[PDB]
Parts: sequence; C-alpha cells; structure tokens
Amino acid sequence: EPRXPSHSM
Amino acid sequence: MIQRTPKIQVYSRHPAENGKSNFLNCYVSGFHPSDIEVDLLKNGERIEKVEHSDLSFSKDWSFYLLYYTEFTPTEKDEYACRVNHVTLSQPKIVKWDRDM
Amino acid sequence: GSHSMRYFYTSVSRPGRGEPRFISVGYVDDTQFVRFDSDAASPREEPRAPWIEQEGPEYWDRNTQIYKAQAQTDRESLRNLRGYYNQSEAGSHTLQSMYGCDVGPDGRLLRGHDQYAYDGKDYIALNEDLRSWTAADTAAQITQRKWEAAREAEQRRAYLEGECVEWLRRYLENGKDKLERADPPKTHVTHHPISDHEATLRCWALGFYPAEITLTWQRDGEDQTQDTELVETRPAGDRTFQKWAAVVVPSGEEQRYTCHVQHEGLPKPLTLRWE
Ligand code: NA
Repeated sequence: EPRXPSHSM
Repeated sequence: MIQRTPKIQVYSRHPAENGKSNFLNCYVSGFHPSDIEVDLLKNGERIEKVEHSDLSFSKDWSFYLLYYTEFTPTEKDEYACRVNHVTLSQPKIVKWDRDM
Repeated sequence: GSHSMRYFYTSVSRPGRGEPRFISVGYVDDTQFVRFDSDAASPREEPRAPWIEQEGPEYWDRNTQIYKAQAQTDRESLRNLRGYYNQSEAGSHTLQSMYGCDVGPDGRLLRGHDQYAYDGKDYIALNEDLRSWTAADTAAQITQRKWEAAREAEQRRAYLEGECVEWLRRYLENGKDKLERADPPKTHVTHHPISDHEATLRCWALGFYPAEITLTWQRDGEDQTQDTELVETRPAGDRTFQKWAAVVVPSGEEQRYTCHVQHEGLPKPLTLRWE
C-alpha cells in the first residue's frame, strides 16, 4: 500500500 | 533540462506463425521527458485501439512504455512502430522482423 | 527469497492546460500490481495483478484518497521548484518520486528508499539511515530544511519499517507461486545464413520471470563478449520477459558455438546449440 502524502517540497 | 532519446524494439509476444493470433509490441525505453507519440503501423497505416502500459521508469529516472495490439501475422503484411519525441529531428520508424 | 516493493510517481506540469498530470504505479519485484492516473474519468487506484484483486474496498478507498492528496502536494512542489530555479511559469516540468523497501527471506527490512528527481535529475534522497537527507543543490537544501523542520524522515521511516514491510509480506503470501517461484526461460537457437561464408546464430530466452538473466555465446567454451549482439531485456506483455543474443560465425563452424543461459528459474545454467 502507498505511503501517506508528503509535505510539499 | 535532461533530454534522453528513446530506445525502440518492435517484436511479437510469441514466435510468429502465419494465421495464428499474437500480440505486436513496441517497447520504448530510456527516454526523458515522458511526452512521446508511438503508433503501430500495418502496411504504412496507423492501427487503431493500440493500448499501452502504465507510465513507469528505471533507476536512472528514464521512462519506459510498452505499446501493443492483438494481431494475426501473415507472409505479406508489413508492421512497424513510429515514434516521435522532442529528442528526434524526425519520426523514428522501426520495422517488425519476426526473427528479432 | 529476497523481495522488494516500489511505488513510482510521475507529475508533469502543463501550465495553461490545468493541474499537473499525476501517475502512480506500484511493483512487487518485477510485477506491477496497481496504478492511478489523475486524468482518468473517475480517478481511483486500480488492480494490475490478479493477487491484489482480493483486497477489500477499504484498501482501494484509502489508497485512492492518498493519490489524490499526493497529486495536489506534487502540484505545490512543482510550483515551489520552478521558483527555486527561477524558471518560466509557462514551461512543463517533471517531478518523479520512487520509494519502497527491500526485505530478506525472513521478511525483515534490509533497506529503505525514498528519493526524487526534478526534470530527470536527482534532487533529494533519504539516506540509508532513514533519518537524514542528501540534497543535490541549494534548491534541494530549501526542501531539506523544510522536511527537517516537519520531521519528514520520521514519517518516511515509520512507513518503510512498518506498512511497507508488512504489506509486502502480505502480497507475497497472496501472490504465492506467481511472486516466490521464478519462471524459467523457454530457450531455442535459430540459424540465419547471411552469405555462403557467414551465418547468424541467435539464442532466444522467452517467457521468463523475473527479468534478471544472462545470455552468453561461447566458442569452444570461451565467452565471445566483443562479438555478441545482445538486445536489452524486453517485456512480452504478459508479465514475462524476453532476451536474445546473436553471433555471426563462419559457415560450417556452427558446432563450435554454445549459448549459456543463467536464470533463477533454471535448475542449472543451460548450454544450448543449433539443433
Ligand atoms: Na521530434
């Protein structure tokens, strides 16, 4: 399953 | 910005036998950026309903796609793949050879 | 056996034509098992391998929401990175993401991965310690300071050591022979006269999984490295792979040549000849 969203760069 | 020229191979899923259902593949790989145009040609004419794999990439970030269609090879029918990409000054056409 | 899980994201801006396109694919080893495309009619995570179809609706729902949120996050990242590099707001740019876990036979984490490329160039990467970043340039150092303050590495580490490992173990249990048992190549040698004095021998490997393979031509049991034409390994379209190796030989000397095939699916390395 995918990772929960990152902070933006 | 990085620009990498696509590698192209055109080939059948199974060894060709005239009159037997098969898949015609055009594998484009090693390219950047991802914008690319790939057509499968039968006797010079664009084949419709050609499907492709989901956009993926290699460890060096270069993209790859498989374009494919179901087809029945014959003696006379000529197949090819036509690729357009920002790195190519003209479209690249690679002919299907059943021995490669 | 040892195994890996990987997710691959591609975001491509198109200023003036709407929000960037976001595509994700997931792999276990060399098998693609999911996709998401932000330009689909009703974007959702979709199965691409039979063994993932058994996951319940809560799985597909959670993942779909993640991809939709990540697409918006990548759109913000692309805005920030054209700012960092002082680039035109009219042009199309690419943000790629690649993450996942390598496990050994016991299913324990060997190595975690979380890394990014901007316009095809490495930008920032989580180090092997899963605690620190390597930035390619002063732009990527802006991202690094942001992610250090936000404790991003701890979020990545928790996933890589936890969900990544646990879900890869699950997919291996449910994929069984499709993922754990290598499929050996079907092999044959073909012969193509060029002239009265030269012929091509071509060694074929078809229908093999995983993609890793070695094909070598030998003359009297010595590798013909400098004289072998080797095509890049290519997908058949049915989850298996193909490769061939060819040598041009003098007519009547074909008996001196053998093709050597090494693949995980073979009981032992194969020696083939024209027959
Ligand atoms: Na072009």
